[PDB]
Amino acid sequence: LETGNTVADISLGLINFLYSNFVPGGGFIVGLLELIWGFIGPSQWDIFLAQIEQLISQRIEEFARNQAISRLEGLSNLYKCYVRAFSDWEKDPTNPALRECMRIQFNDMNSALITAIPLFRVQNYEVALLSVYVQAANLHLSILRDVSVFGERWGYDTATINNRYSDLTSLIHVYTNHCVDTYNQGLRRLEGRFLSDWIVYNRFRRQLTISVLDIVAFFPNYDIRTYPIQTATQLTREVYLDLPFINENLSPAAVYPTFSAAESAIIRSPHLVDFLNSFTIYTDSLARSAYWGGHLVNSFRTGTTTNLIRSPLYGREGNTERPVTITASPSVPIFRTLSYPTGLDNSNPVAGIEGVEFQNTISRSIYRKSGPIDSFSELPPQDASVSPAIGYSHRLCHATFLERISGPRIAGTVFSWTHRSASPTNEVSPSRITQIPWVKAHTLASGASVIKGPGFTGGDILTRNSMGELGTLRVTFTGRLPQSYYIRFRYASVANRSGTFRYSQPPSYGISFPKTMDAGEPLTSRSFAHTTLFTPITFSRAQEEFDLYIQSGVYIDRIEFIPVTA
Repeated sequence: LETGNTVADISLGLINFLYSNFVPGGGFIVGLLELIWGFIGPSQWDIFLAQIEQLISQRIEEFARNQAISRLEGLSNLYKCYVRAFSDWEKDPTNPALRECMRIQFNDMNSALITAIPLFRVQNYEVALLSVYVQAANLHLSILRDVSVFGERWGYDTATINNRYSDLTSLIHVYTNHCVDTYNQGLRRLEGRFLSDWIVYNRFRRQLTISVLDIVAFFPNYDIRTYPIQTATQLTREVYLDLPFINENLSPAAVYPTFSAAESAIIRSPHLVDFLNSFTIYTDSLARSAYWGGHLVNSFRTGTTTNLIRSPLYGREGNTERPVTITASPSVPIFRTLSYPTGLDNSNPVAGIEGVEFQNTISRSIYRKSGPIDSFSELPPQDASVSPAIGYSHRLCHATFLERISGPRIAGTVFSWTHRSASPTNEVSPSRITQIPWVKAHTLASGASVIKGPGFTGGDILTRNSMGELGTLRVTFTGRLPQSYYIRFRYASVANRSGTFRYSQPPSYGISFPKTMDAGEPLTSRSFAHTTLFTPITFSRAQEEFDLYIQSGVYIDRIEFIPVTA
């Protein structure tokens, strides 16, 4: 019985927790132990390394490799002691002896992490180590936040607490930049000329978006000065499954599409987040082999279910069987596909999909027949202790199509998914600092473009080549009205720039974007900063519509709502 991606399983369980429980205290301290550091043994760390080693065709040098694994086992034992010292100290916090135990454990944990981290980026093996690096970096930022919140009650003096907060602040950027830089270099190494190369490249991007980049996106939340109450990051990136090939050694290379052809056909260029409303699937055939030969997609954007965007036609509109319609909705998403690729018979003349079962949270719909290629394998549910309809991690977003009519015939349907944290409603609650990426807007103003994100924000970003509007973003305030919030923007800027913030009522507000970078340098962790509107706004309608006008040279990542009280 096939196992599925155990690293994806562990990662998405961790992501679920980071989204739902990112708030200081023993619950978070025990959560990391229960989900990672008291759960993963050397057996499983081996798989972490090997999953990347197989993708890049490079085994970590053996001494460095066993050094990493035993170092991770060392951190597990230390973190067990740390959690134990915290549970103890929590019950009798004034006890000077318990306070000394925690100060000892923290000092031990921090030192072990300071020395272990470089062993997770050993020269020439940084990519293969990257998913264990991100786990150690995460643990490090978490205990540095721990001391920033509790260190005084543990008995640390003011200077060392300030020193650790300065460490947290610098290392958010250092760890972020290392993960993104290493990820980009791993991707570059997998660029090649042919479709066979694209398959590996596309798998790498999926597997490391989930096991590394998705965790990096939460790193800024560990800054308690910036996020003094609970906050949740939305992962808005699209992740893609595989082309419907069984044998992925596509030979000879000359008879198959190029790398650029596949990338350009399969990966949607940057856009506002959308959600599946329906597929219309057209069945075609070659002699007696029937397959998914083309389709339309109908999508809606966040908060606005009634304005559907119809895709251009993918593939051909065959008539071998009547068109089939597959539907989803905001609260009835499709969370699982079971695909039957034609290549399950080595003799079929088309590379494509003979059938798919779609499972939604209520019922099922089958295009032609069910198959064994299971979305749960690469995108497992974020909670396995509960039914799949309750515990899924991703919702079916879109489907693209690599078409080759001549040569070996290709009907390359590929499914794309959005993570559960990117809800189809931008909800703002007075008990959270709410983060809303601007790609969750529902209109894109003319002259505004969605551009590819750097890698650490969790999704794509907005900019303009000349001053003007981004587009309207819809919000629903939950709970008893009225509510008052400070507005804050995460942005990057090549110069001192400004903008204007509007909602559907007449008071508008100027926003400033002090320079964060130089024109022409790449976006890196420190290129993004926060800017705050210090006049709070009070809202009294549940549904609200926001606009942002910006000058050029500004990149917008997200808007944030900081409750004035509660």
